[PDB]
Amino acid sequence: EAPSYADQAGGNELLETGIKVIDLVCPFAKGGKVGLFGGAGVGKTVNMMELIRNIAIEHSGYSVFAGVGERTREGNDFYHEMKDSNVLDKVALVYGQMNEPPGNRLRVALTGLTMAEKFRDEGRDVLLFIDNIYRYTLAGTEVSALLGRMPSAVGYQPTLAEEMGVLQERITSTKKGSITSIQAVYVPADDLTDPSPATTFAHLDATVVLSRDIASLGIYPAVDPLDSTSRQLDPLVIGQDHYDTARGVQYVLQRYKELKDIIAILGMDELSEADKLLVARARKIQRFLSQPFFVAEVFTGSPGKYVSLKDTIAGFKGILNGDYDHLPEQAFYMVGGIEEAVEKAKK
Amino acid sequence: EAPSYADQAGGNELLETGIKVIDLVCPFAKGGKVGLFGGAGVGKTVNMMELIRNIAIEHSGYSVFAGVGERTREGNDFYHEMKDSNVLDKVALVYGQMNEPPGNRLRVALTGLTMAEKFRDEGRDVLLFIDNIYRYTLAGTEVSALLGRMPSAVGYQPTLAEEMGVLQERITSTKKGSITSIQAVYVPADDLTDPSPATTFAHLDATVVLSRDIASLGIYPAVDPLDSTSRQLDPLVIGQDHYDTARGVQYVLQRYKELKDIIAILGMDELSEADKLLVARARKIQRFLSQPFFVAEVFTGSPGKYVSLKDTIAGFKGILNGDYDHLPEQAFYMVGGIEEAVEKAKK
Amino acid sequence: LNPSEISEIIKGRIEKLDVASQARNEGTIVSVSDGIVRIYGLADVMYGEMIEFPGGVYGMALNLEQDSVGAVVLGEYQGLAEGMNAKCTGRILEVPVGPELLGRVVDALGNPIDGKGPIDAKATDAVEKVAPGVIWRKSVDQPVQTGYKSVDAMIPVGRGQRELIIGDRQIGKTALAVDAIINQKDSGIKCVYVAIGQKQSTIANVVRKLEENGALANTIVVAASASESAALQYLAPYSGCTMGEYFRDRGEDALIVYDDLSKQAVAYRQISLLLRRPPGREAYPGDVFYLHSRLLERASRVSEEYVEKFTNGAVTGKTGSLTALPIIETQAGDVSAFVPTNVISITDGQIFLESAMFNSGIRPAVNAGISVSRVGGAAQTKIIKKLSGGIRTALAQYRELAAFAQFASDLDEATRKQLEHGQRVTELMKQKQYAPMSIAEMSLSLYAAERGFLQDVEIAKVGSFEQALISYFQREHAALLAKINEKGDFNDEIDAGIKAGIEKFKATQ
Amino acid sequence: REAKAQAAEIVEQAKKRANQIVDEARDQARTEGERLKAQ
Amino acid sequence: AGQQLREAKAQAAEIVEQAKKRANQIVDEARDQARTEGERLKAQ
Ligand SMILES: Nc1ncnc2c1ncn2[C@@H]1O[C@H](COP(=O)(O)OP(=O)(O)OP(=O)(O)O)[C@@H](O)[C@H]1O
Ligand SMILES: Nc1ncnc2c1ncn2[C@@H]1O[C@H](COP(=O)(O)OP(=O)(O)O)[C@@H](O)[C@H]1O
Ligand SMILES: Nc1ncnc2c1ncn2[C@@H]1O[C@H](COP(=O)(O)OP(=O)(O)O)[C@@H](O)[C@H]1O
Ligand SMILES: [Mg+2]
Ligand SMILES: [Mg+2]
Ligand SMILES: [Mg+2]
Repeated sequence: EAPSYADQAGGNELLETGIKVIDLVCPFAKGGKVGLFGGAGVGKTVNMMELIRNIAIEHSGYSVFAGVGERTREGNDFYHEMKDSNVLDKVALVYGQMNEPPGNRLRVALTGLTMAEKFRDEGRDVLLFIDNIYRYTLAGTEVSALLGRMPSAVGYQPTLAEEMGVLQERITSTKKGSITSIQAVYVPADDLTDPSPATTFAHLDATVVLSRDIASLGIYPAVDPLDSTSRQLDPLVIGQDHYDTARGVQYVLQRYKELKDIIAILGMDELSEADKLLVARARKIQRFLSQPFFVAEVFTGSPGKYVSLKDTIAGFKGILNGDYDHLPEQAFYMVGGIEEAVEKAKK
Repeated sequence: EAPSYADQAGGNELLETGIKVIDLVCPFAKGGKVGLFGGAGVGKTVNMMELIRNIAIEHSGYSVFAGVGERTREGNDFYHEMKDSNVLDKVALVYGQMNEPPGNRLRVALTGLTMAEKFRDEGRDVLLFIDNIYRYTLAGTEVSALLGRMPSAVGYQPTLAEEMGVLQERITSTKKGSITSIQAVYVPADDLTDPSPATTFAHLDATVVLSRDIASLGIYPAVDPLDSTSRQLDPLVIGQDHYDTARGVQYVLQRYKELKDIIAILGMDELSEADKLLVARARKIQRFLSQPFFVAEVFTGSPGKYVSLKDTIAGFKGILNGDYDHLPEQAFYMVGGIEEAVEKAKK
Repeated sequence: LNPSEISEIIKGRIEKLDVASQARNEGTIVSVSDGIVRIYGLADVMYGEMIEFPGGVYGMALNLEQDSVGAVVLGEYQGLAEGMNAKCTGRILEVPVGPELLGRVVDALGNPIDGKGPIDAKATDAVEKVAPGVIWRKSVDQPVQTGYKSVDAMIPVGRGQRELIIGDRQIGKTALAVDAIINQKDSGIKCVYVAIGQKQSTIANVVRKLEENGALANTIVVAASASESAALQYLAPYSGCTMGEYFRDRGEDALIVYDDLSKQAVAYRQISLLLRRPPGREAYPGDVFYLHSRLLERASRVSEEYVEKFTNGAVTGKTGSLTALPIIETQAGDVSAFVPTNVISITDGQIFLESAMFNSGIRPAVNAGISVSRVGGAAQTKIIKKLSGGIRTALAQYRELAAFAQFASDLDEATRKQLEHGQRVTELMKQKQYAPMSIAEMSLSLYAAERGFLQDVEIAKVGSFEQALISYFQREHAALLAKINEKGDFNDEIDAGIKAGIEKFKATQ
Repeated sequence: REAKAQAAEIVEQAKKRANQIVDEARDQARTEGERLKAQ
Repeated sequence: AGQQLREAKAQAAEIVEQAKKRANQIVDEARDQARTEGERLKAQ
């Protein structure tokens, strides 16, 4: 059974991730629920591995990593990575990959959660990682018709919202102890309106959205600042300076989305003097969201960069106020903090 | 059963049709399979009757014609035409037209093919013509629910691909003799992604795709160079001169198709000096692909034209090189060989 | 035409006849419909077990209902009838395995269809198996050269990786996979080509092209043509996978091509609907994801400890691998379909082929923005890893820049430099069919582009410049190409050697 | 005289390239002899 | 000086094109002889 209404926690302690876009528009909190939404090939596992590196290693509590419907190669690379990093003594690893029967993939999430609940109920602070929670829903769809259940919309099981609620309500922080959780959520055919992704948003505190259109432009991490959000993005929780910077970035990118289609048919010269300047800042902001990760060196070739909350805020305020209007657009692409962008412009 | 894997024939001998678009981008081969794809009233029967007229010039053997689910009047017209022309003593005719019950329409294809297989197995080179292969599959859809089978996508029988493969694999050339086969393929509601047309493409050596958009402009035959293709369109089969001419025509038509939306909103005058020249050549190529047929004379009055492969390559190569940049765009419409475009421009 | 020999061959079957009595479990055929047979009485039949029918016809048990057994026929079913006896063999579906299959064409059950005699293999193995677990694997860090610079530079494939080839009809999906098989004739990697639902003349043409290019002696061809039973088309990928796994488990490397997993899914949908199992998202079975995930998770790299344990110490200090190249067909570019959505979510990368690029004359037609490899630089040699770093994302940004700056007035040097370079790399990525390039040939081509040597060359001359440069280095620098081709190594000596040769080439030819 | 020397070297390199093409064609035609066993 | 370089370069291209044209004759004549001998042996 899920913890009762009287057992629910109320903490708002901000958690730093070291990733520019996430720390700006999607601030996380200790004991909260995070979801990494995205289609196929946009970075869910890579962002989860960077978050495990920047949180799990430094943390002094216990962790649980659950590989649900994952590739067996990713599980081997992660095991050797935790073992070689000397972190393995802090983690319980549960694996149910794609080569396993529907009954296994339908219950591995409950096994990993049962181990995390034992640690929470002992009064500990715990980290729970789930590489793909969509695979629990799919195993129910694969077996639903053989269990004698009539199908619902888009071919999903009629029990889609209850089977998801029975699992998601147990993944919570209580008055006894806390569970901080990061889940990767697959989006069928990149459609966020599909019943499975659509039913998942209401269960999470922080929603990070990865876009295929940004990934198709070589920009990484491929996060969408307009669709992504967090319960912690409030001036009464963080501060007015952070909030104004985040809303400022969003305003500039939202206005650019309507001008992109204008420039492609009538050209850049037909825009106003204020619009031409804003478009240049939007294209620069869009590039300064990028950052090379330590777990992505095998894909990028360049080294990995960790950026801090204050560094992130200062860099975006500088581009918004016009302190870097003279720098070329290519100088902000893949460069950690704002200093390195000033240096890349000289190369 | 179909002939075995060890009985297969590796023929690549080119077959000239005398029709410019087909001989340029869809070269046929002796002992191979051809398919004519198209919606209602676009040219499948007219383009087949013109091919029956042109291939019988060089072919000296027997022919087999299977009428599967089409008009009874067209079977009467074809029988009397061959009887009056004295061509009838070398053709076997089988009919199961639209007036017939489902069982007849479902098995007529097998009856005609059984006669063609007798002549192939006697060591002869025969032609096998099918009025519409889609009707064999459709007759199967009308009966499928009555046979107690669960339906598949868009109401089709679950056995769609197997019913098609069991018939299609028998229509082949072997080490004993050869079968050159030509089939008309109806495209339901103009949708090329429909399960029946989609499943047929893999069974053919040459695919000729007809378009309602092209037929609407006045161009006949209404073939689409960008969607139509052949296994014989290879430098090792047709030589580099033909191959480069065909590739050059497709490159120009593809680039013209990309500019359609810009030209529709802003007109041709806004294009670059390079795009303006390419669009002018694309319009001439598109018109030079048209050709008056000896079976279409009744519709318009114009006399039919037979164009050799040599004349076809020379005309399109000249238009690509720019040798005809001075002649007016209407001089290429309905003129057979390239020299007739020069005489038409004098008016 | 040897007498006595034929007799002794027959005497060998008469001598070994099973003259003793056998205890068997049996049933009776109740109904025969669309390749599906229903039986009563098979109490000990196991799921997926082979059923023996009169005249050597075989079936497979798929529905073990309380009162009936639903079986699918592994061949022609029209000869079966009500009242015939159905027998039970205590064996799971098995196929022959070993090096004796190399250079042969076989059916989905391993029977020869090439007419080149019997296959003297000395080992059979089960068609349905579970892949080696998490602890037995090893990270992918060895290359599989396809011979195409666009693929080998931007979307690299490693030994034990699974790379999807996806696009629409008639745009080079088979050409890319067959050229990748041809390039392995000297690599030491064994090949398997699985043809599902293709016409027999298309299969015969692929085999003729493998033979003409000298690649057939290193390839196993598994055929399940369009006229064969939906059960054989459904089983063919698993039979071919089992033949490839023989090399992996013995410390050797193999490559497998599934020419159409979308045709295997259509065959599985037919059987499932005829067995009356309830349909899903496009009438497809509920477990259509598990159909492909159970197949594709076998393609892997296994550790030295796994090979040492499998061979009982006969092979030591060697890893084994099976690399897969599955193919998928889309309808008018629609990736939202159920089967394409499933397979893109299982493989270690994908190669998207685009019809607009193919019609525009970019013939390998690889969309660099949508295509990606999840192994990246670990699957490349030192020289290609350094010379290709960032090319994929640079081309993705060039395609966007070319569309954004299409109608605008003259821009800055940073914009002109990026645009002029992207146009040259775009023209360089073009290659012909049946013409693979070695590590040294691809390296010279990559070096001349990324080190700026193409800046003075016209776009319409990039192909002629590359062909002449390769032909010149082949005559005047043969010892350098032989050094680069040993392991794809790179250092200041090789870098300076290539620089001196390209400078002398442009300054004198 | 420099133009005479460069023109001589341009034709010399062309004749060297032509010789390479014909020798590779002789090795291809010699290897194409696999047909003595194949078929 | 420029004119003779352009003339020599034009002849250089023609010399290489004639070599490519010659290579195809050498290869296709070997194919027809080898296939003909294969049929000679097959009939016997
Ligand atoms: N690199 C290339 N250069 C030139 N032409 C090419 C190239 N690659 C493929 N083609 C040609 O384009 C066509 C591609 O056919 P192919 O069978 O490989 O595509 P496909 O997607 O597998 O088609 P299908 O759907 O029928 O199976 C063939 O005519 C082939 O010769
Ligand atoms: N931050 C990143 N930097 C560079 N490349 C990346 C990054 N994130 C993803 N990629 C590329 O995209 C691929 C897909 O990422 P992955 O996390 O496996 O996707 P998903 O789990 O969403 O299917 C990676 O293998 C890599 O090639
Ligand atoms: N080559 C052509 N020239 C002129 N009109 C044509 C031509 N082909 C078709 N048409 C017109 O289109 C009509 C329908 O053609 P038809 O071949 O009967 O179509 P389908 O068999 O595809 O339904 C003809 O009656 C005629 O009016
Ligand atoms: Mg993932
Ligand atoms: Mg008609
Ligand atoms: Mg293909």
